[PDB]
Amino acid sequence: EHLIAQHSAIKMLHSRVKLILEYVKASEAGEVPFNHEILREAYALCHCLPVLSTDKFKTDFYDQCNDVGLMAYLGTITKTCNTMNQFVNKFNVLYDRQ
Amino acid sequence: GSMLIKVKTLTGKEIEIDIEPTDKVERIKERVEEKEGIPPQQQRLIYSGKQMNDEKTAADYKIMGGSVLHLVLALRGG
Amino acid sequence: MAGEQKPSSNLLEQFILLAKGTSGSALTALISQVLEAPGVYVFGELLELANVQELAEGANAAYLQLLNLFAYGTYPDYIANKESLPELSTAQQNKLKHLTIVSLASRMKCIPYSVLLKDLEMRNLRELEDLIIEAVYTDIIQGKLDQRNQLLEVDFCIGRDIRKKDLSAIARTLQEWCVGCEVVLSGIEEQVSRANQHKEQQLGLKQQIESEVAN
Amino acid sequence: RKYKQAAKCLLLASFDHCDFPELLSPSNVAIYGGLCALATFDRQELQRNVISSSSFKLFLELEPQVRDIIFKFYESKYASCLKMLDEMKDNLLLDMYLAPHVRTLYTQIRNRALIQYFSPYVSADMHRMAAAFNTTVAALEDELTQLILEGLISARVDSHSKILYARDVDQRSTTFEKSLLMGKEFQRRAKAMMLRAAVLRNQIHVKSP
Amino acid sequence: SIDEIYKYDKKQQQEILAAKPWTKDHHYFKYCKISALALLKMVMHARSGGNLEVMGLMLGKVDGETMIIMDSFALPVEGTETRVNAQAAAYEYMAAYIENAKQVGRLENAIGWYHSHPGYGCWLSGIDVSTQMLNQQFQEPFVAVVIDPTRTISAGKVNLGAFRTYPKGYKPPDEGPSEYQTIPLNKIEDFGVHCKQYYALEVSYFKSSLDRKLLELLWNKYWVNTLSSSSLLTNADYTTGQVFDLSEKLEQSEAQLGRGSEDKLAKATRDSCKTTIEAIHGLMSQVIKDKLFNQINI
Ligand SMILES: [Zn+2]
Repeated sequence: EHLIAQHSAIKMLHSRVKLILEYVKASEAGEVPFNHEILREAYALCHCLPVLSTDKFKTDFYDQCNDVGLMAYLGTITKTCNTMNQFVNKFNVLYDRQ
Repeated sequence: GSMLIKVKTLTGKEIEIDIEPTDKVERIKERVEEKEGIPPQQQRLIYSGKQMNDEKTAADYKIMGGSVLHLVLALRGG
Repeated sequence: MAGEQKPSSNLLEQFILLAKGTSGSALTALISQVLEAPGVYVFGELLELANVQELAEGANAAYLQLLNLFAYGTYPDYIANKESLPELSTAQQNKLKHLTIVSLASRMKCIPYSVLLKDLEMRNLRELEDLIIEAVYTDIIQGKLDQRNQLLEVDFCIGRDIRKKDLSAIARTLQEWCVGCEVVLSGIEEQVSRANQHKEQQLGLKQQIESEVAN
Repeated sequence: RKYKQAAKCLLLASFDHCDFPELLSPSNVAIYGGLCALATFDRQELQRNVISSSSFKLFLELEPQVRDIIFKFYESKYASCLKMLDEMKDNLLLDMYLAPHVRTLYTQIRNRALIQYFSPYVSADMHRMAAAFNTTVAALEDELTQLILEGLISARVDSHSKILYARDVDQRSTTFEKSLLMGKEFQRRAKAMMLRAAVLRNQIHVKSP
Repeated sequence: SIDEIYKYDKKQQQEILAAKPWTKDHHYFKYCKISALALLKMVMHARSGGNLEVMGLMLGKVDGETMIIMDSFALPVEGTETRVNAQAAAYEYMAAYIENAKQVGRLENAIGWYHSHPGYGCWLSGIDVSTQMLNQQFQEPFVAVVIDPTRTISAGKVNLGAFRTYPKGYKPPDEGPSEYQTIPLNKIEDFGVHCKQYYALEVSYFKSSLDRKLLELLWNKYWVNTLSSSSLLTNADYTTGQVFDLSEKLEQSEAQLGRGSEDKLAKATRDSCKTTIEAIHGLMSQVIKDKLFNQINI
């Protein structure tokens, strides 16, 4: 229910840059205007490829995911500890007088 | 609103409003701003030279129909 | 006249009517005033006119060489091909340097300093970053000086030239990679329509089990 | 030995009581109090307690010795400071009541001498510094080795440096390692308790014979 | 028709308004047909309200066995969650609005109470339970329309509950939801005093086909925004407050299960798993963008 907003906006601009793609392909194909400002931007794009190779964000994202993952680790804690407390309850229920 | 009181600006703008005998002036402020764009936090409700607590009932100060809830309030809303 | 990324806006109908009416040596003067047009160093639809076609392969066949250099070649081509092309000004020689260098930064995230020092014949730091800062000062270059990497940080590149045509292959390679990342992400999409849709089904059924556990 | 409130009162010296022969000699009064403090304190409030001491100022002005002792101590002339330190070694011994904690005192004294100078640096050079503390190079570094036994800086020494480098940098990755240690013992306990549910609910125990 | 429910039959609507089925059974209203104005400024004016509690008049109607929230939202005010009958004071809003709303064919009349507890809900607390109970003996059909702004921030779902509280004399029958909710110290005692004096309405939503097309087309260019969130940076501090709060709740679960708020250990395990899921899904979206745009190699 979140990523479908992603999907919707991406599909909208997808229609945009796909109409772009279509009249583009026609440029090199034929009967549609020959301009030098078509792909050229595509070259800019292919040098816009994966931003920050940098190892900077590489460490940064080690940071991020380690944070959330140890969060989840603690939550391996939360889940099984709640399970454990209920177990000790029922152990104090039938094995014992809670 | 069972209590029909007046919220009055510094210039004398007494506004007729339906409230209750325990209606919070906290929400009476909400009423004055939802009615007149002038927001209530410079609609400083003062009662007889002494401020009315923004978190109180109008009737807490024996406020009634022709009673006055002071603004001092703003001009851009109005 | 028209306006987006380009040289001095006069140039389009400027050199249209020039090549139309100025030819031979008048065509050479045409070309000489063409020479300073940075963002259009290539004249695909401007060599569309037969006046530029005779500009090309006429007296100024070397100039069509230079034009294709703008389209295809580099300044270090001229560093080798010092005689093939027509004359150029030191400003315009540095302009062809900027040709190859904007093409390079177009290639890399950040081109090394020594890269353009050597291919563009650049000797030392001073003149190097002089032409560098003037390139960025053209606003073609975003990013900053990538000194630590001995590069030039690049965040944005305005189009250098019209750069006669890998155009078909260019746009179709674009279509290729666009669809490739698209299909990667779409396989992800349906893995999502699996997993936490599977999460919906799994927990719904598990909760059904837990509810039926009672009675 | 809860000398915190001890010095809390020691600072509280009010001269205007002015007389009790069994109370304390003002020499012993000030030395006693202020050195309980000089054990207890953290430097800031104590300089406040010391440099901004007013009620104790007579008591302050009693021993010029111990006065400038702790003065240039916090100013760190460790050499002669420690000098008169373990010179009044014998006379605190000469105190019936300074004797019973001489080891405690001199202990925490040279401890906090460390604590004082060492804190700003990044790599503990020793050579001139040892010339100051007047501990032999080995005795110096073994003081340090002691320090290793408890010390706070992730520090190591080229002995041929004759010089420490102090504590390290990262705490994040430190958190990482403690995190994983955490998780491993977590899973360990977890299986343990799984098997424990088994042994219990499988009736399991051990009879007496 | 999809527009068949957008039809505000002022005839029919105000008919059931004067119908008084609640005085026959105070459990008649089971549904709450809503137009998304509630969500609209309820959401963004609880959020834009910061943490300042608010109050006032909702637009709406009634249909069959259904309360209908055409409107609900917030004030730029405070004091709600502790005001003696807060909401009243903002009704001046549609003391005017609805009136000349009729001048455009909005012949509706006032129906309810807009409000928001920015950060911690939209409801009526202890003093506002005086508010809620008194007014439902004042103003029935009256509702405790309940949705939490920051809960709907870190939750991804609108927990809407139209809480017709059980009036004095009328106890929760078979169907009293009584949505138990973690309350601050100010009103948790009075919630325990009044947690089981309200039921929820079956809050449905009604719209037009143009509405669906508009939301889809919204997404159809918002997806670019979708891959530009950076919200792990947003409320990591919020995660930290949950850190403290959760260690505290485990402290209190400790204190409860020691010798002998019901089973704070299990509730705490639940909420811990919940909030960790929250932070983890934030990290999910962020790592999503990251790995996507950073695995784009030339
Ligand atoms: Zn109230």
